[PDB]
Amino acid sequence: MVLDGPYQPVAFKPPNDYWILVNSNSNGVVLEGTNNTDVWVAIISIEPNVNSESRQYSLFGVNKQITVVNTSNKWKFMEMFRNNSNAEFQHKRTLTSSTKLVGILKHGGRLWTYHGETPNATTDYSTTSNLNEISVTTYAEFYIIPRSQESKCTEYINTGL
Repeated sequence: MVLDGPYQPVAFKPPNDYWILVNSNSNGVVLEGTNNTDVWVAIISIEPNVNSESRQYSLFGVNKQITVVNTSNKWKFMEMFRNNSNAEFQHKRTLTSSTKLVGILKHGGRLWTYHGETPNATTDYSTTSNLNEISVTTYAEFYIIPRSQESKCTEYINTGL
């Protein structure tokens, strides 16, 4: 395998057609992304064996209380989303993972993430009218993988580095 990185946590405007593959370790905000017009996405990490409860998270500089549950032996990554700066976030998608790897991609007018349960997690999208202005802040080391090698990214998501 050949893998581009690791890059340190930073705020940046990812180029189109590169997966950002974040190697998360601790249980808070893994990454968040916004164009400040119609996309706000944040992926939050919950450790295994967590009964339903409220937890605090800083999303885009504002503190939010979010109810979480994870009675799995895997880690759970909740994809929180809103398309309007005045709305509250919604739990849009879930990725349940034993590898603790998370991805985000700008491509084809859409924003892509992984969801499902490893080893069978697959990509899904959010729409936007302003893809290019989406910048991403990662809170852990990450790699970049061209979209032409997405099958490898998917493999990493599902079975690890």
